[PDB]
Amino acid sequence: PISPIETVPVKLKPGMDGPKVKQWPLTEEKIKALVEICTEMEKEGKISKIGPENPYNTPVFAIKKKDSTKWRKLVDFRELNKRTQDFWEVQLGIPHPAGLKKKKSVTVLDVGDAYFSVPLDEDFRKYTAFTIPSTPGIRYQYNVLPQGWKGSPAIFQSSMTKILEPFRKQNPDIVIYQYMDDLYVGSDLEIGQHRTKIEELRQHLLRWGLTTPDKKHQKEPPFLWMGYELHPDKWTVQPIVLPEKDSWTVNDICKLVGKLNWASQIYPGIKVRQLSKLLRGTKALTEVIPLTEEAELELAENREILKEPVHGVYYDPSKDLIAEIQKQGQGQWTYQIYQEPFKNLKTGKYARMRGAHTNDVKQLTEAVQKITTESIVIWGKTPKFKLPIQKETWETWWTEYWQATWIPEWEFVNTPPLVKLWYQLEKEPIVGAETFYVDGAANRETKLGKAGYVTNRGRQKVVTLTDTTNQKTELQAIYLALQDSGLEVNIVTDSQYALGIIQAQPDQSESELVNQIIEQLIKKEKVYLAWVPAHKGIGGNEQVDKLVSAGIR
Amino acid sequence: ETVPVKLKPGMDGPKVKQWPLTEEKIKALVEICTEMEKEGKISKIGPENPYNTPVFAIKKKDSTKWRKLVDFRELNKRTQDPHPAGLKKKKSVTVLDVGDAYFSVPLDEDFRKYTAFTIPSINNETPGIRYQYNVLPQGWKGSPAIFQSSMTKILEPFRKQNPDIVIYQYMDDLYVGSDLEIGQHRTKIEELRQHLLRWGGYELHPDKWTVQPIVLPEKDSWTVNDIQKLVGKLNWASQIYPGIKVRQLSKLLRGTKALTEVIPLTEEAELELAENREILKEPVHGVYYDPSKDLIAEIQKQGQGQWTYQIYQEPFKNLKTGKYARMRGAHTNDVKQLTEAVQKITTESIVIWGKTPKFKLPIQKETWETWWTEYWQATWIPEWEFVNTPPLVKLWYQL
DNA sequence: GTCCCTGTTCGGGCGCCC
DNA sequence: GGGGGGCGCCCGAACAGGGACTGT
Ligand SMILES: Nc1nc(=O)n([C@H]2CS[C@@H](COP(=O)(O)OP(=O)(O)OP(=O)(O)O)O2)cc1F
Ligand SMILES: [Mg+2]
Repeated sequence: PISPIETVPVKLKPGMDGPKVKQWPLTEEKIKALVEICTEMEKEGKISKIGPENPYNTPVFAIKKKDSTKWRKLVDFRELNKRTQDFWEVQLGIPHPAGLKKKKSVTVLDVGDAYFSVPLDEDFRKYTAFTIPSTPGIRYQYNVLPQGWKGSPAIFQSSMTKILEPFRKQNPDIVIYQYMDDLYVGSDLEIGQHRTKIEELRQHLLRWGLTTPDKKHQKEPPFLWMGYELHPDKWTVQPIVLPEKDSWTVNDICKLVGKLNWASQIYPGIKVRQLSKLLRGTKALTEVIPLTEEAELELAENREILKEPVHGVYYDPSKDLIAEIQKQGQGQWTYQIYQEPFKNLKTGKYARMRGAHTNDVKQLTEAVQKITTESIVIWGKTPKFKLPIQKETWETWWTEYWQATWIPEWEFVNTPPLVKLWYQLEKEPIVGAETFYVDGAANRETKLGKAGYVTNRGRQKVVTLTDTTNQKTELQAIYLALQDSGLEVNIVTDSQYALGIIQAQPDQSESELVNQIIEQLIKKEKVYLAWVPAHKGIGGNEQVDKLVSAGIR
Repeated sequence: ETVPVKLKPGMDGPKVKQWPLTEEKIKALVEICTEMEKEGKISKIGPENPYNTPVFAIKKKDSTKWRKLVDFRELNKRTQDPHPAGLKKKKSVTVLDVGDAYFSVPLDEDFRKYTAFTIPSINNETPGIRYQYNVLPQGWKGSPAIFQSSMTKILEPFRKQNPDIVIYQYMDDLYVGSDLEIGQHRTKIEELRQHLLRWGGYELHPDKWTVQPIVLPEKDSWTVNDIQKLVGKLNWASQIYPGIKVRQLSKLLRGTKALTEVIPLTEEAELELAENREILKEPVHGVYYDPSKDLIAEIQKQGQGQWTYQIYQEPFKNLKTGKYARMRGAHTNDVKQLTEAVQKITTESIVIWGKTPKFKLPIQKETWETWWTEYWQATWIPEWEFVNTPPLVKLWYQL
């Protein structure tokens, strides 16, 4: 039937008007699909025949459902969507099985024909005019929420929430995970009393016009829910079938990364760096891309991972939340969250590269941050951490990074590869290290530049560069000095730019040149990098400025 | 009957996404809100209201009392638009939370939709629950304004009787300054609180707030590196103090020398360094506070629980430069310390200029947003932006 | 002023759910 | 085959903002 719930007042964006769009042509199979649906809906007052007093129209179609026996009537409302007001979406995320607590009794219910059970605002109904092509063609409008309209999900989700409020306040200790029209219902009653509470919920929903067909009323484990199978003590993801082509387009790559991402929530060790690099630049989905040797190999490892059997467990709040992170290389991380060892709640990965230049301690801090926020969403609290980084390492980094950085409660885990700082600038100038004054100049017109140094022991070198920039020459000069210096070196630069990068101790960079520089910094015993104001006559910055300036500036 | 209020012309309402909340904070928010709903102060709304403002909750001090906090910064920036110089000079100032007062006033019906907010659920068990205000919401800049007339009538008697007590209001806050011994003061405040109970953050001491001067090293031996570091620091300071000179000191760096070579200071450079030492201790010239401009606060991590900051409205025109010391311990938490620092600074700013600064925070955006509400204790919230500070400026302000 | 470099946001694909 | 909202993931196109540069 149709809920006696009050409609939600909607309106078009100011100065706009309803869609006028030709019904495009449909399959025979689909026209009879539609007609059967529309004669039934019309009978039930869910749609109304309209006349010529309705200028509007919007194309309709249908697709088979997951049942493959039933059709879903859809409406391409993309134009009405454009001209409809904004809603605030009330769905803030996706519930996750790992966040469920053990319940003695469980039920899963799906509301039947959910949207069509919720009234649409009368004032707005006319913009939903459509036409079934066929005897001639029939013109209807919607009295209930239509599928393809942008207001329908929020309005349904909000209505469902009003409807369950009273049952929730009366039954505070029945837990009801409410996702669209899908209900997970859990309790700590004996199955006898539980079944009775379910009936009371079902009657409650039926009083507000929402039916719950026995066909989608799961009573025994394992429950199918949100893409999982919930067993009484463990949960599982429904099988993830990877594609298997030999040519790969941008589109089926994007499709493979997605299934992998989805997979990583419970499959430890999933990696997709090498695969998503492929997607760079490529201008269209149809475009084909050849698997790099590394991507090739990565896809294999993932395939082996997916072959194993795996599961998660439910949340026990009387216990601690533990997050364990593992370094994976390439700016790739994996984590398993658990309470009791070797019984994961869930897993995940972190690979986001943010920054032209970064290092592993930064990246680890980003991983911890993401994991924390995710734990707060799922369990409502921060987890305790097990990280592959020595307390001394983190300490060093923290007392020398000029930024506020912090990790919650953690404890070290000898499982390699450990995270570390790969070199360390000196805080004092070095005795018996040669002093390099470096500098660069670039001509903005010609793009020609020079980079070079001058040392206190009387060496000088100038390298000429083409198609370059000021920043680039400053970086080139520092590199040059690292190349021609010993295991210990003092470098004086006038470039804040260059100084800011190196001082943050990167071990990876987008920049070829910065990477070469990093390679050198790791080989050294001691580096000390100092700054002076440029063009302020400070020798021997002065000396090297003259060198690289000549014929450039 | 309500005061009609409108947004600034050509400006729409706030549309800011609610962030994830801890279970503790959510349970508190749901408890507080169902009660506020019982009292008519808020109403459930639907999703046809397109506006949103984030909300969370702070457990003040040692108590078991949560206070709801609505991040109204966006709305305040979009709402339509003298200060007691003596307040900064009292030996004690107490900060009273007079938020509840605002619930006594209805809120213009056509404005209510802009005060929408949404309560999240743990693990998304339910869609968010949306609400709307029917009274003057705390945190909104319109609240103290509209309640101004009524607020004056309340204090008027207490002021007459205590003309040496300065009472100042900012948003949900009442600053009360006295030169009383700390005993008669606290008795005075409790008097004023009795006086407020009748008609429906301690303790400050602005008389010991500190200016942090730029300072120059003192040494017996100077190396090339020392002098280089000095010359660069003075170069920069000479943008704040035109009087700074560098010629003689820079003379010692003629040639191209080892960083660790010792360089004896000439007589000239010796003197020009002494002069500079004093030029640094003077009022910076031509610094006029302009109420129409925002206060910019800038903070640098100095390490070891040491944080420096400056407040200016235009570059090198510092209205105040200060320091903030904390525990040099093991359980140091930078983010906590940093949010305690922004709260001290905002506080000084309200007390000195009656305004909130805009902060340039030396923290990663994501790091900050993950944790700052775990350490927040104010009823207001300053604007801010994030900034990877040049590690140069870190050196300029060091002590 | 201009050019360079870096960081943010935001929109567009795909994954998953109903 | 064509629709919607949510969250996730990646990418690159706009921007914003600060430092360095020019100059008969
Ligand atoms: N692909 C989908 N698009 C949608 O707009 N939905 C929306 C509109 S109907 C609602 C519930 O999904 P569901 O498969 O239960 O559709 P119902 O109309 O309730 O059909 P049933 O009678 O439960 O078979 O979610 C679902 C989809 F799978
Ligand atoms: Mg259904």
